[PDB]
Amino acid sequence: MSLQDAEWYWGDISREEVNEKLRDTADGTFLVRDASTKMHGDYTLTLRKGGNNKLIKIFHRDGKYGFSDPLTFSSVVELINHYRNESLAQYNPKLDVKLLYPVSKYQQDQVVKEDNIEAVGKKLHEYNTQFQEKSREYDRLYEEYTRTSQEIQMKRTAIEAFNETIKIFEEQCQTQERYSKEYIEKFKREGNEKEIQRIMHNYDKLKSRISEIIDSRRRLEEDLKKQAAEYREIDKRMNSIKPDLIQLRKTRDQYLMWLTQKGVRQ
Amino acid sequence: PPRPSSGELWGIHLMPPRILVECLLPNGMIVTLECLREATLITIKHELFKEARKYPLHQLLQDESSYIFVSVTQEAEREEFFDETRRLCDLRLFQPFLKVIEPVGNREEKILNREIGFAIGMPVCEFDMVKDPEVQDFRRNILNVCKEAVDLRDLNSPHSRAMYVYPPNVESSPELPKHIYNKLDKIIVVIWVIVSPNNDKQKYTLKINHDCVPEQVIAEAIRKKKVCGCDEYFLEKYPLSQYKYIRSCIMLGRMPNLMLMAKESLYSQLPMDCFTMPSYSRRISTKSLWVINSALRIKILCATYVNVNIRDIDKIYVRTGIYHGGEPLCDNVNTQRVPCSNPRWNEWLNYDIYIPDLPRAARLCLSICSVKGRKGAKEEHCPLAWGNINLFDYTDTLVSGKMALNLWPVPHGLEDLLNPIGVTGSNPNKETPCLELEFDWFSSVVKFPDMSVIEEHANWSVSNELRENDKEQLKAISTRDPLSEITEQEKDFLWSHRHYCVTIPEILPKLLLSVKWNSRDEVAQMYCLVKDWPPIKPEQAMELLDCNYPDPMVRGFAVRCLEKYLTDDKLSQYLIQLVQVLKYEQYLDNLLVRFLLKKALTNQRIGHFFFWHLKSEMHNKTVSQRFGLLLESYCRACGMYLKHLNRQVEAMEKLINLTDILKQEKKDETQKVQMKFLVEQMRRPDFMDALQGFLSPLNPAHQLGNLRLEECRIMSSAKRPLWLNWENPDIMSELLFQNNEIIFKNGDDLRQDMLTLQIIRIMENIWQNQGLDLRMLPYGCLSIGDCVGLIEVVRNSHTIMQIQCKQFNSHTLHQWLKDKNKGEIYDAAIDLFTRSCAGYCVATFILGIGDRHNSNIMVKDDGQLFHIDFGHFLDHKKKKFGYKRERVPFVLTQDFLIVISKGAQECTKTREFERFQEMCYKAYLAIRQHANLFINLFSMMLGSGMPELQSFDDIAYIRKTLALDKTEQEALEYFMKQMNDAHHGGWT
Ligand SMILES: C[C@H]1OC(=O)N(c2cc(-c3cnc(N)nc3C(F)(F)F)nc(N3CCOCC3)n2)[C@H]1CO
Repeated sequence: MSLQDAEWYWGDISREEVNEKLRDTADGTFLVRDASTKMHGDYTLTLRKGGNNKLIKIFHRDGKYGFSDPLTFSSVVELINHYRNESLAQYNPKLDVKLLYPVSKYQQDQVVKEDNIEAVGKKLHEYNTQFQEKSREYDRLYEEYTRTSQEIQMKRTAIEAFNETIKIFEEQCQTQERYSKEYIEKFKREGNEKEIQRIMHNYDKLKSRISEIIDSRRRLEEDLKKQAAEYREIDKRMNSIKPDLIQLRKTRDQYLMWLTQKGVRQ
Repeated sequence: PPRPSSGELWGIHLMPPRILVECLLPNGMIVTLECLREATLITIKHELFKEARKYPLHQLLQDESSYIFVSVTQEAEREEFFDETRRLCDLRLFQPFLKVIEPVGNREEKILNREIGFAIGMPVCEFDMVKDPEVQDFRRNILNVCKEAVDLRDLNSPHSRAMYVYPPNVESSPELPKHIYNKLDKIIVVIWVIVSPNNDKQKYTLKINHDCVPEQVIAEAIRKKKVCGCDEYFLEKYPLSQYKYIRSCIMLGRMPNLMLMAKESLYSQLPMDCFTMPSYSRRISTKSLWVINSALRIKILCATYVNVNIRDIDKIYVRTGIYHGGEPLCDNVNTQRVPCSNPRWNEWLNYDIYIPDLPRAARLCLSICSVKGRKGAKEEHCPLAWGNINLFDYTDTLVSGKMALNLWPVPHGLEDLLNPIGVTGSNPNKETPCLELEFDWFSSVVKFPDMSVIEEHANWSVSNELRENDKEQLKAISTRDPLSEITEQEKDFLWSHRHYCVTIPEILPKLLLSVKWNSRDEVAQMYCLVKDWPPIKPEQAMELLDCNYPDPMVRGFAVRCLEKYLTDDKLSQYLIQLVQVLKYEQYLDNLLVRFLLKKALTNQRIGHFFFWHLKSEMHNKTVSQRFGLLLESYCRACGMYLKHLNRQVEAMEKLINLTDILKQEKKDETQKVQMKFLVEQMRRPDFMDALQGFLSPLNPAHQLGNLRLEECRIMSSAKRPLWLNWENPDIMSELLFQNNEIIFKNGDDLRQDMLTLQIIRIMENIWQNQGLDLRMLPYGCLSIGDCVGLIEVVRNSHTIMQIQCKQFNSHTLHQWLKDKNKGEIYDAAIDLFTRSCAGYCVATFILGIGDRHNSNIMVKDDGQLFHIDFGHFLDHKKKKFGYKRERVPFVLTQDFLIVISKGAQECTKTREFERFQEMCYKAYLAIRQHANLFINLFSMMLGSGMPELQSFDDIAYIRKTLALDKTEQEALEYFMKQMNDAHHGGWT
């Protein structure tokens, strides 16, 4: 039995902390904490069921504990012991689940591996420095991620504009070919050869302008080809730093919490 | 696609004074023509056709008047330039070329679509290319709202159209608070009348009853014989004191210098608006879900690619989940783990939910995750790309067949493997990971059952008994905050007494959370209770519209509560959240968007900020199509204000382009070189035409007339903000404000500033209506684009560090407030400084605003203190340094306390400091009494994208500063202790 020695029991932990401990856990995952009313006389069993965290109040009267009247159990442990081996479907349907998987403060402390308070503060100062450096690395890399993503969108838009421009200039060729075909014939018999040279000079002028616009798009396409590859590598370094940055912050917060709990209070 | 930059050409922010334009004649010839950058298209077309005679085939060219120009814009659009009075530098050309064509088709339809496309930031012709049936059905079926509002607008003479352009700015109630009334003599209004021929004004003072209708005011003006400075008009029979200008003049003192004019002077200046049914309006064996007797299963086929180096990550997998709002209807189901190089699964995922039990708003939330387990027993998962889809389309059809879904990047800060709050649908950027799914087929089209069949199952499932304390426990549950813990025993208790809950309609949100939405029996019964549920206050109905209440009838009830009880003052007050919750709606066509658009089309002051809130997020691809289609419907029916909005938009685009030049091309040049440049383009003709004579986007009742260039300057920040100044062109600018000033910044996100100033204004309204004259200064702040926004300038305001110069003494601030307020005004300046300190000391502590300093705190000449720059709120220091503490951002040092105590030594012991604490306790408890309103306002912003407001855990910070899990005496003890530990004693 024993009281307050329960691995599944925790003191002033917040529901937000229980959520992080029950996030993505399987059905049956549970833990008990003091009620958020902070009255210190009531507790709250948090159970994982169907992807949700169910809050189950543990009412207390006289010396009896239970989920609802009548309250029969003598220790809050005895209430957890009972349902750790039996199902909660009897207390309420839509449960069909027992208190099978328990979040334990033993594996909670498994992070802080220091004994003397000086070692925890010395280690906390190490992880803090590492975390700030890793965060500044992530924030700068995220700025390149956003700028590269924005510039890629601009290039894709300008490439669309090049496509529409080249279409119009190519329409100008087909329009000139239609109108010239019978007018270069009218000048051939009338011996206006110099006028034909004028039409041919403007056509070369048109094809030369088109050839420039096609090359400007081709240079922007290979630019987009490089920058889309730079974005892909930035994206990978993001997904590599992200998970390590999370656990580095979690390790930091665990050492800071140890220091508060081992220090003087209230 | 929308415009990349805002320059006059692609890659060129400003054309040279002369530029060569390739002109493509209709006969095939190309003519290079030199044009002035500001030359109109009438001039260019005339010079081109005179020059065209020197080129072959000129006989084929028709008359010049028979042609117009076409070119490619920076939006990659093939725009026809029908308005030939436009300058070359204003066409937003991609390249400097122009094509000559004959104009074909509908000139009116094409000109209007050009103006709508320019206003919303993207050509409306892109909406035509969208094959999505819901998009086209939305563009067609939304014209119902457009047709009605224009009919009601012109229904009544020229008065109904005046109610649109100049709506009354009135409070939600004429009931005058006790402390504001005691400022009356059991009201003196000075009416100035422009009497021809000189049109000068004679001062006429009148002492009249406050509840006198505006007509009763002109009655006394005639017997004795519009707000001056802005375009606010008292055109409805609301009590005069109910108008927000009059109500403000009583509390602040000063005389409501109003103005009287003739109706024919304004009705005639009002143009007639007409909605023209567009060119897309005239264009193009089921089973019930409760008959399918099988479980839900979805087949994850394969994905194209993911971006992750294989050396750092082990495997990848597709994580899925069936969600109803923020909660899962069943346990999340993962696929098997595969190598990153072979994103193939071809695997059915079996979900623990009966298909008929699927609620109407059931959604599939999925993502591709990388799982890596190289360290310890714990393996790290990281979301790589996410995607959500509605298991029912907008026609109540259950999704069947195969589906391709392009996924979204994981938003910054999101650490969950799934993004249930994210928007639904595919990523339009097809250069992203694409996941292929397959939904099951059931021999026919599966539809959601009709509401007649819903009430059938509810009447079968349902087929006095209360206790005194049980009724008291129900009342206690309804009074809790929306994020308070609800136990499973309290859920069963609420669901057991659902019918008595009707007696207390405010318990409905807590009751909806007690419903098993994965069970159609309780869900169908809940439908019948909300159908006849009595309506709640609008502030409580807004909660039923955030991310936790996705059901249509739940949201339909909330919209119907706003339709009958949400005043135009409150709708304009909470419009920010009301626009944001549109992102949560499953479909484009919903009752909420119709209510907002209908309200935006019948009230222009509402329609103004309705436009800019949507326009400010068109860059965001997650909502750009929803907000673009909604803005298209608005711009078609808003009437003449589309012209005024385009004046505002083009004015902003020039400021954006100018600031872009200073931050990139001219960043390494000195302040003097940037200013001579700054004035130069300001003296250009196009700049003045666009930057003058337009309504202020911060307040459309403010006319920004002529610029005062000598008072405009570049501020000393890295983003180079622009401190601008316009003259007030009103006939009596001296009565309200002369020389209007606005700060334009392009570079920093102003949504947190915009949100905080909204909350500050909302807090002040709570205090004033409950007898607390705590005067905040919630100046105007509007986000107009991606990290682009406007800022109202408070006149005659100075920072604390400016005061501490003209080093300084602890009494410097107190002596300045006495030198600027010598004699009798001193006793009122101290009162103003004291009541403004209490308001900001309480507000900044509750919200956790970024730390204050001698540059974050400003004081007006009359003593009004206020804060600026609210770039951080809530627990912004949580992730940086994991300290679990509530900061006091505004610590009243010795400088401020000396002022409050009128220069009394030992300031923590005077009668003025005790009354200063009394207002803080009155303010703290007042906001704590309205804690549910503030929780819901922050809850409605959760999907916006603001960094410090991503999860409900972020909102839990105000639950600590307000101490909601304690008693009222316990919380006030907490507030005193926090004020004590911050000021090192004195608060007892
Ligand atoms: C000494 C000056 O140098 C500044 O930067 N000043 C500012 C800054 C800001 C501001 C606020 N918030 C955000 N986000 N940005 C900005 C910024 F971009 F303009 F700097 N606002 C004002 N106000 C607006 C309210 O009315 C009074 C003037 N003055 C001046 C203060 O006196």
